[PDB]
Amino acid sequence: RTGKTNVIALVLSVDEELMGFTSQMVFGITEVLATTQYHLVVTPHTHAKDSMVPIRYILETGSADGVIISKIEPNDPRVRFMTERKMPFVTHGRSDMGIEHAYHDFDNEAYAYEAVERLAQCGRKRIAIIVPPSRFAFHDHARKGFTRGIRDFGVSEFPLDAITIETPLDKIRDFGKRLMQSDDRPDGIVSISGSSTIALVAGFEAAGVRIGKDIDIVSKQSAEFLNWIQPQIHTVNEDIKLAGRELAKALLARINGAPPETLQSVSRPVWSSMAPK
Amino acid sequence: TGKTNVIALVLSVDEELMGFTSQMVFGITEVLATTQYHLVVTPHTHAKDSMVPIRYILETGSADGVIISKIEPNDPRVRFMTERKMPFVTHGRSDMGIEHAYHDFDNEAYAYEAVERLAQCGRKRIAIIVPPSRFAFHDHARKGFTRGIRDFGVSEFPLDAITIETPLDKIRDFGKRLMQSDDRPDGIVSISGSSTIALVAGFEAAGVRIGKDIDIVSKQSAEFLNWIQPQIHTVNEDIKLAGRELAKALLARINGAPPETLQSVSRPVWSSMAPK
Repeated sequence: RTGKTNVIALVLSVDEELMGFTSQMVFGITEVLATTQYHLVVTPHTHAKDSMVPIRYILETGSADGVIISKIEPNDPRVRFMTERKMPFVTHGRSDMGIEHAYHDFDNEAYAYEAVERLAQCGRKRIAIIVPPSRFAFHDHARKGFTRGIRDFGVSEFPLDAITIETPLDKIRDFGKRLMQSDDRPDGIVSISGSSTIALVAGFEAAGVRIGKDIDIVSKQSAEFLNWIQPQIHTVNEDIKLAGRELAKALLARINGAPPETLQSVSRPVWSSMAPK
Repeated sequence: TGKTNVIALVLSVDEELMGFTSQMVFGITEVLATTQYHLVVTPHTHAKDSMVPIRYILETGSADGVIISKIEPNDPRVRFMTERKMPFVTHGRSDMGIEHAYHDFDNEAYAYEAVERLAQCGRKRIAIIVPPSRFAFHDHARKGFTRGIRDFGVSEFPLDAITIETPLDKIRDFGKRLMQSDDRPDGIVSISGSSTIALVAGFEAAGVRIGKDIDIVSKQSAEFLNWIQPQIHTVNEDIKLAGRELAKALLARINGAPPETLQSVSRPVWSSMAPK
């Protein structure tokens, strides 16, 4: 098929986090598409090994006019493939491979940097971070921002490797409890996932630790939920709704031939108003 | 007409915070993955444009089958699509003499078993937070709760000020003022994981300790409530399974299977993270 399909393909890994609020992203897209003739098709894949499968399928069948992808690697084969094959696309996240494409992303570097600052201002001295799998680009951003922050704000890092934000929550909780039972424990935590934080706090409290007294937490969240039962968590909002709208706008313009360099945006960390000041 | 190989999932943008909607979506697509059908997600904003996507799909013939939710007992969409011979499945159940494919959660049994659990906890004055009265699962929950109050020898603490669709900040505000009264319930049945979160916030802001001064039973569409609040009595509604069942039924319906054979109701299961 080669004709105008009026289809936007949203490609999503089924492997998502608990508190991803994915549908808010979806509705951001469709809200924008509603003033157009485009339909949103949701196209899943299960894991890393079949990441390229839906991309190849879309281009083999020509079933979409544009593609939305996420979980971007710095050298992402999907970006490369769709660029070569002239398929309009937008990424939720950013690549680093010499390819100018439409994108929208959250500034995880600035978040991690400002997270350390916030913890330092709380008087905390030994800071740990829970990062994504190292293969995704926003791991590096977070890691980069965190590392700068440790140095710029005169504190030290409490080393941590046992878990990532994709570690199952039950095992995150188990880890968080054992951590606070040790004599060598951090007094500050930076989390790159609202889901992981939930599990961590659970493990912490199970160890007797009081959030905001014995340890402080800074966490991202893709919707406002962390402060309801845990008001002492320092929360940063990532606007997943806005992301969806921006992804749709950029892709529509790209389909209509706008230059990729003009279709790029990065949203900054904002402290949740329910977060302690 | 023609075969579109499209399934249209029609969703109200107006969803709850902890709906975990995408888990439902992935349930659908997991089933469709062994078929040639594509899933189109078709939103509408509110009640006033509920029929809009339904009419548009049938006007354009843009789908082979439709999935809808937020079912009323006398639902105009079910009526419309039945007459117009559009294959469809509901997430929820109608009550208008129309046999159609459906999958639903047994909200009546949940509310009933919720009251029982609270009574066994020694609680004597029980309040419930229900959805807007226009949706069918309101009536189910209301029915189960009412039977439960009578069968398990307790009384209802009246509540009308809020629903599960009331904004969370105002639920919190309400929950705080409630536990600050002198007339307060000692048990709560919630039909929404989202509302529970807000409620507990308001309760704790009033000094009340969950599990001592009051017990809560809540639905949740994913396992999340017990992580920071282990004392909430939690019932899992499997939204993932729901998605799979909706897709299976619709595929069979499209291929001409009788509606009466394409109906299922999932029962309440107590979350294993819930207190025993």
